[PDB]
Amino acid sequence: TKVDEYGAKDYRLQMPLKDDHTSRPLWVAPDGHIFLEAFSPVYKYAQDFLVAIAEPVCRPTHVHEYKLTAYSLYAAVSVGLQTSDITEYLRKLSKTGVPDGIMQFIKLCTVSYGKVKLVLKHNRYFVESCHPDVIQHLLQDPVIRECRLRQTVSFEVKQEMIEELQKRCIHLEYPLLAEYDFRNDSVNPDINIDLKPTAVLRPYQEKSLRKMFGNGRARSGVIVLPCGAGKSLVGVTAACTVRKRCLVLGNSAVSVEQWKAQFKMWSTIDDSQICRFTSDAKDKPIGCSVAISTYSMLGHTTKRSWEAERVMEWLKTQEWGLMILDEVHTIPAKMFRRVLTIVQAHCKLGLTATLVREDDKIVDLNFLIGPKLYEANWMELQNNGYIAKVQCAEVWCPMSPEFYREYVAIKTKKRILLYTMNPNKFRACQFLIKFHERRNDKIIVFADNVFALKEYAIRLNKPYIYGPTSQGERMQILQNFKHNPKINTIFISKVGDTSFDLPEANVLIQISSHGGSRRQEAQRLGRVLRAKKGMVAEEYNAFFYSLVSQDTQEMAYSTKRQRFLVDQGYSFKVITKLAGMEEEDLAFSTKEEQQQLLQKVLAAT
Amino acid sequence: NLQEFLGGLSPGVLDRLYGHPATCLAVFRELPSLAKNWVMRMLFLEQPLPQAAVALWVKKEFSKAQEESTGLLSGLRIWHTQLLILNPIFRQNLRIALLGGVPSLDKYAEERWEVVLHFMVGSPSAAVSQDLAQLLSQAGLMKSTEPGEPPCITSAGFQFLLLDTPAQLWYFMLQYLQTAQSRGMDLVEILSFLFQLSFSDSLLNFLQHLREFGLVFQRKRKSRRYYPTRLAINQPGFIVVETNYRLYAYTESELQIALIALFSEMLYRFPNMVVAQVTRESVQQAIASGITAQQIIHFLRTRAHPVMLKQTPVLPPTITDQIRLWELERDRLRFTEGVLYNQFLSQVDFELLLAHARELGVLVFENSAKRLMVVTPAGHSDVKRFWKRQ
Amino acid sequence: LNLLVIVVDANPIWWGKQALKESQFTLSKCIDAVMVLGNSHLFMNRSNKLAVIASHIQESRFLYPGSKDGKYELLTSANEVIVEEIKDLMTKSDIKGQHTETLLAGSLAKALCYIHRMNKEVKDNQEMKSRILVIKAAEDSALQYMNFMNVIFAAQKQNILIDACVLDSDSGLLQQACDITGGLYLKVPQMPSLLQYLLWVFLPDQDQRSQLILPPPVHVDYRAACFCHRNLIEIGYVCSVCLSIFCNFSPICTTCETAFKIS
Amino acid sequence: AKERPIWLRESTVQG
Ligand SMILES: [Zn+2]
Repeated sequence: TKVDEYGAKDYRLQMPLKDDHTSRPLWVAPDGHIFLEAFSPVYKYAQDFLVAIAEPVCRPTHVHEYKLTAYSLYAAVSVGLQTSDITEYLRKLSKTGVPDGIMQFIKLCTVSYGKVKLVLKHNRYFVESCHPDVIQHLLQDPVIRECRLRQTVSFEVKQEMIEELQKRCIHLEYPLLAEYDFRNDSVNPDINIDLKPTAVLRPYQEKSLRKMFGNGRARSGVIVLPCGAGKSLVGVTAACTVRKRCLVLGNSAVSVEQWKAQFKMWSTIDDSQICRFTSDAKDKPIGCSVAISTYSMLGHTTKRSWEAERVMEWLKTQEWGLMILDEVHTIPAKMFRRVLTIVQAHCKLGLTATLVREDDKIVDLNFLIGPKLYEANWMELQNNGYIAKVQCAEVWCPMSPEFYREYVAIKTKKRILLYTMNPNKFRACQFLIKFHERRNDKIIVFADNVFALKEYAIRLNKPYIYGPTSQGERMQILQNFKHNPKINTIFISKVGDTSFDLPEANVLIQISSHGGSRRQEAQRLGRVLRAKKGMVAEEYNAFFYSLVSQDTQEMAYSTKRQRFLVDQGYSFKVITKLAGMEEEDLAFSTKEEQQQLLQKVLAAT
Repeated sequence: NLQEFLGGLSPGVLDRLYGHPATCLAVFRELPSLAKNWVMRMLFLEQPLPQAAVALWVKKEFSKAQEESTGLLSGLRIWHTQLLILNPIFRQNLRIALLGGVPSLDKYAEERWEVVLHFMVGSPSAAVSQDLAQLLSQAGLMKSTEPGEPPCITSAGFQFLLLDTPAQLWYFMLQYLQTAQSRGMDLVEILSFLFQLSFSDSLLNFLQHLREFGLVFQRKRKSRRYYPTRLAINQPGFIVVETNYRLYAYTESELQIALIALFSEMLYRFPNMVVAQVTRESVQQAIASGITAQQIIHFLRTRAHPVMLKQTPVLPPTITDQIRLWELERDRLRFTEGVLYNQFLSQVDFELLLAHARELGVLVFENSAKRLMVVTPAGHSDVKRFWKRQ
Repeated sequence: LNLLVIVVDANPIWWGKQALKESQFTLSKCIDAVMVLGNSHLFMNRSNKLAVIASHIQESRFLYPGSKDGKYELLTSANEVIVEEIKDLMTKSDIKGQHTETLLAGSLAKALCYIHRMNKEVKDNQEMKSRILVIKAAEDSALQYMNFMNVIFAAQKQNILIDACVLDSDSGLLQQACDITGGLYLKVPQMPSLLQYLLWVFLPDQDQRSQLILPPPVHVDYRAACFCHRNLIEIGYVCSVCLSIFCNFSPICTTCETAFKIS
Repeated sequence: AKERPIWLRESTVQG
């Protein structure tokens, strides 16, 4: 609240300093921001405690940055950490005390939890509460009455208005409890699903699963893990532990196929007990319990086929012990979020690897599913070797004179097609691909503009893939990339970042970017995180190049796009010039070729 | 350096400056490697010796040391060829110099220099001294232009501020001597005191200025005896740099926070720590003020916390490269005053004018294909006179 | 930095023989020259340090652990301490006719362990290149060969240069000593002009000694002799216990008493 | 073998 002569806020008169400040490695700002030291001997204990009570926002190598909020404190209480149980240790760890503001915030957030519980039974959602005064003073506004369908006091609530009531309670200061007591539940018989000994659970996966199952009752929340970290394995383990009917929701055909494959591989459950509620192919969804389907199908708004209508009615009628949702970052979308209310589930677990978006709808996930239970430390995984170390780099390509002339001259938005296609970046990508091809490194080129992708691919006679590409040709190209030594590069379009199971690649070049999309950036980066059989963290075997054009909007987009990666800790090294480019022969070495490319770009319209 | 300062002097001032008490020893210590040996050798000789002996008195290997030492001491004029006997006065003084004839102080020096730097920066609270203010203003690192308003800081001021304490103080004292000559204070008398430290009205004023700078402290209501501080004769870091352009500095003295804010955006200030961000805005603001990326990088490196010393390099390559690129972008467009030519009837005349401009140094850039060139306005008069002369 | 140690052989018998002879050179002038050399050594640099040892038939004693004439305080303290201690040592001394040969091996041993102590105490940041400027002034004793050889080998292992400055006599043992450790060997024939020799040949440190012209080393006669005669022998018959150079093949070497088996 | 490229091993900025 107090501002120094500079931008930073003043806290000299706010909180004191502990005498043993050197011993205490923890800081506590009044706003809730906490700065932990990664060099302290008690760093591991401090990391565990701060991860338990707060969500990371920036975890560089030296000083980690966390911030705590109501959702994080509710998650702490869910895993069973009381207000004293957290605040006493926070004061002990803190080297400068705990401000009264944070003290009162923690007290209020902890006490305002568990008073209101939401439990669904016999397809009816009852808002139970041991304390009656909570309901007595919660029925002040008329929205609750119009919502409600027309000790331990409970009342039934309308299915459709659950989301509205929950978001209302979040700001009403009475969060709802979504804990599932699968251990004590006789209404829905347990499913015959077990985890085979073959599956191996990594320490971070076990920690995330523990945070989810803080107690005997499963907690509904979101667990963010890298795509290569085995989030599918974590979800399968969660379903197996729940031992009740599980509905997994993918985002595409590839996602549902991969989910079924993961289920069969890691769970002893028989093949016949798993169904694919997919329009392309179905396996009698009503027949078995464990189901894998898609947001599009479940939330489909237009006319429903007869068989799909029967399946949807069966799904609505039945109650699901677990609702797994992969790629939760798309949930807050209208149709996708409608699925949450369409289907009934005790706990809706969420898994993803890039929980970031521009529109401020990510905060809605906290109530749509639950608080962010776990968020894996990418740097720690890199050190442990679970994830391949990546030498993140941004190659700056000077824009050609003429191309810059038209780009600046035109105030329209042909620049997206223009700066994405310039001779300098073309030569840079050609030289980089040549260098990695002679180094036997697998290349996955990326480009949002299909026009630019096709031009580059024809000029380099490479197998570009894109949306309306035939499925058979797509599979053939992927198989050739994985097996045929003569080919070691594939030019994938935006379809690549959506969902796929691609072979591990040693390099990932990105000539063009869709925009300031942290989601796309992280999604494409996750492709090369696949750990090799015997690599090492310090070898930096994996490389990521994000080619950008100097003095163009692409620079702003790249800077706005690398925010999530830098927050994780990756250091994007800038490369102004590439050694050997002048000696190496590359296309567009004369003014004329650039001229024809510019003419084609202009005629593109 | 002191070697430069002493080399930039005349023989008449040099021999006088070679005072008996200390100068012959202070200048001796300057002798890097070998000239010490030769000075000791021919300290006891009253007969000059041929130059060929000195030439051949060093082996073939490492002769460049011999030539450089001989040139340096010829510039110092310790001896004369006399045809290489040393100066009689220097010989006598050196023979007389060779068998012939605190914890609170360092803190005081630190505090005084810190308050001086606080005044140098726009600190509302600082020590007030009109003589110090005018001395800094005339030192070339500060300009007021309005006595009523406090003086501001010039471009050189920020560069001086970001320098390390040793070099900062040394340059400040160099400027002090240069301005002492201008104001009329005898240079030799004040200079000899500095040499004597490492072992009149003008003397009293000079000692007062040194005490204001914090190098000395009488401690006895300005008595004749003085106890020089450590800085008179001539530390761990505290900043931690992340990979996201974030600085965590364990700073309690406001001077360090001000120095960091000069080129970073401050976010939080804890009792024993402060958080800042190195953004384009702050870095380009510093560059426009006059700093260059080298000073910022050196400052962060010297004030580097022990935690980041283990990693090599200490400062992350991404941070260093980003700072350098930010400074470069500002000077992408290089401005240079000049005068253009047009309508060259014949290329022979243009080539002759180009040769003349190259000889005189007037030319700045030339274009043979377009038959044109650019000349600075200073050389514009010369080239115009040449054209008039035809 | 450099730690110089001046081992002056101030033998009262020989120096008093000079005094009786009333020669131009005197122990007072020798001490003054050594003092000037030490003062110049410290004059070279602040980090440089020095020490002095005086040798006598009985024992060896250290001569070294304001500006009245406008003098440097540290060198003034050095002058006063050395002058007072040397005068005290020379003035007070017992008489023993049986023992009159000058003692040098013990003084060198003291110097070596002193250098080791200083090397231990000094900070590891700065490397110290110690040197021992031995200044002999009298003939050596035969009985000291073994101990002197021990100390010379210790100096070789510990990397200290023994710069010998014998005068009025050429000690084969001392020249052999400095040859092993690579120290310079200068035999000044002009005693009055001794100090010029120090400020050229000895004063420069090992760092600059290689890149400098200095008098060539003197040939060293690594002689061997049998324990019978003490005469030069080119072929020695040593055993596996005594390791003693002998005269001729014998049934058993006297110093061994071993039961040698013929063959 | 399998050594990193120069432009990633060392900064390519002109400074
Ligand atoms: Zn024997």
